[PDB]
Amino acid sequence: EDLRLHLLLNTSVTCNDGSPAGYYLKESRGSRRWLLFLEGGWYCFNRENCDSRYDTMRRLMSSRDWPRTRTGTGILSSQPEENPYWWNANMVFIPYCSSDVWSGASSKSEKNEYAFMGALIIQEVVRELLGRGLSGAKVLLLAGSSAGGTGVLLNVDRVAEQLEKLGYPAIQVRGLADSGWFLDNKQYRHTDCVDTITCAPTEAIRRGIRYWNGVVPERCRRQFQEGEEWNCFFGYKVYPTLRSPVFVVQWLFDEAQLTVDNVHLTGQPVQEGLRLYIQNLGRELRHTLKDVPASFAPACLSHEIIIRSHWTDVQVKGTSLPRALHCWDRSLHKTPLKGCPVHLVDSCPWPHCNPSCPTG
Ligand SMILES: *[C@@H]1O[C@H](CO)[C@@H](O)[C@H](O)[C@H]1NC(C)=O
Ligand SMILES: Cc1cc(C(=O)O)c(C)n1CC1CC1
Repeated sequence: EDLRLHLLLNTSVTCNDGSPAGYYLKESRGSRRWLLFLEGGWYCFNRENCDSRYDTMRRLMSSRDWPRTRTGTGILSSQPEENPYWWNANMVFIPYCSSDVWSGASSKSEKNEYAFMGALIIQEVVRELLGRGLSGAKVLLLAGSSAGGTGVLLNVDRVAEQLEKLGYPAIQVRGLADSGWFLDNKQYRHTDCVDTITCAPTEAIRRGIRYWNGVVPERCRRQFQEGEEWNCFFGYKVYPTLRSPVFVVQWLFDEAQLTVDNVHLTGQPVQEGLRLYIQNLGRELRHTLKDVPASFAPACLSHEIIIRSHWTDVQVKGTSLPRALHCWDRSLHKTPLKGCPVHLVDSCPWPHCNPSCPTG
């Protein structure tokens, strides 16, 4: 319990229910690296689904019940044993309380029951951190898992530009998107988009952006143009437009991807049709990562990675994620490094064909 809660001093930057948003902080004064981690936790795209999320997932919509401290785990750990990558860095955990994939900039009003301000939350956290040491940082790594991973892709360049416009050109802004690299593919079996689970990837974001007034990166916006900004929530479409360095971590068989595709791998037989579907999904994911030079994509069926305590255990081609991220750091001090790889994408075609996949 090393990270201390700070509620945002600008109380107009709010969680869904209007309570102040905020962040958890552990300073490391002998370090110029800052890690800002964006929590995940799905989203809600209408008043009905958000009302239900407020009833039984309230911490994802309100700061009123947040604990005063948080323990940093995984890449947020300060223990070298647990975090061989960035154990000495300044650590920031930003709770997800906007249900908007970190894309909203809409104040709650007489007209709107809920505020969706995820993008403004990130900007306001960054602004208040400047006075707490971030002003002297050498690297600001914006990281996130699941909806937070998509949040990284939607916000990393805005953070970069915010810091330039504020007068801090020296801070190198980078992104680490964990489990937020999704495919807008066809479902294995069609379900009507009623809720977050039974909703096709494409339909979910289309309703979402409208409901949150979601904003997306400018260059991507300008490619897909008006009405079609939902495209920018899918990594393989928004990533090529990003200016900042972004490392992508993505299971080939992400449980949340399989959920929105209406696939449930129990322990019972999988018939030819499901086998084909699952193998094609892994192949398409690989294809989208071919031109992402810094990436870690193991052939596993799993949910999320980088803040779990044993994130160090998985390897692709003999390299762990902490090592790959270290190599990525070195690559940014183009031409590949001897024995320090950064592009690590499994090629085998079925869940757990990588023996180091998390086991449960
Ligand atoms: C506080 O946040 C609100 C909400 O976006 C914004 O309109 C205002 O400019 C902010 N004030 C300061 C001083 O940053
Ligand atoms: C943007 C996002 C966050 C999550 C999540 O599980 O947090 C998922 C699945 N997406 C993709 C959306 C099309 C369905």
